[PDB]
Amino acid sequence: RPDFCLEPPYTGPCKARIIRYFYNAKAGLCQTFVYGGCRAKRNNFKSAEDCMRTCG
Amino acid sequence: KIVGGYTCQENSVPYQVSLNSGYHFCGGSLINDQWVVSAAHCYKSRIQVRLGEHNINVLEGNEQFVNAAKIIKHPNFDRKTLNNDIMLIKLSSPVKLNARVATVALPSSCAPAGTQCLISGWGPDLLQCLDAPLLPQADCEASYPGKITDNMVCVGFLEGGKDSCQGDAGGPVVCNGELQGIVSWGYGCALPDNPGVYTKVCNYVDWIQDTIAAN
Ligand SMILES: [Ca+2]
Repeated sequence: RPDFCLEPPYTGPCKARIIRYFYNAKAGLCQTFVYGGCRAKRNNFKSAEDCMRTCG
Repeated sequence: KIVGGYTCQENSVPYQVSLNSGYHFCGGSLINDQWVVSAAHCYKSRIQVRLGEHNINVLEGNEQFVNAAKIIKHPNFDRKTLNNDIMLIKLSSPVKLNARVATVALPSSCAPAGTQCLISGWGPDLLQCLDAPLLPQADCEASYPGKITDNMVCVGFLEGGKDSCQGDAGGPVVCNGELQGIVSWGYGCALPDNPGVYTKVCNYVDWIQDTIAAN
């Protein structure tokens, strides 16, 4: 599993409120988190399918 | 939510709008019956504008729902540095202005540091308000070394405690009845030595007027 898949979700400095998906290792699946709108890290997906395919 | 803030008196911020694409994701300001100003990092190909709102989760009766026809971000927007984080939105049709839906004035000039301003946004989900001063540019630059441009301004308190947060971006910072800032970014929210950074609107009045007239 890629290392960026083990990093915690990164909200970012921007203050938009955008719901994204991230792979939660502790849980073993993709969950949603609030993305600020800029400077997204890799563990940030627009859908669960992409998240599960990439980090699953 | 806006930390250290207070619930705004019902419809006391009539220029405030909600940007919706299935759910609330950003704020905005109505500068005229057909144009809204917000942040460029709030961009989405399809946006619905909701005006006359207080409780964002309940249909209260005075709300107007209008789809955006044109979304124009500043040609010099940088998604990494966030310089020129401003965007203009033209509505599908002109809205009905009333006591619950009104426009806010563009700045006459750039407000000086120390000027007390009102920040608002949503983060029942009611509109939140916050009274905070424009901070000196040197205090801003010192909080975010090498990250502040001439198009940004810091508003808030260097001791944290009060700040705008996620869900507020694009929202207004009104000082003396003039729109002087747009909620943009910061490191965390209400963090000491890290006050919110906002887009300095006085630097864009001409761009704003030129764009509106041409569209
Ligand atoms: Ca409502």
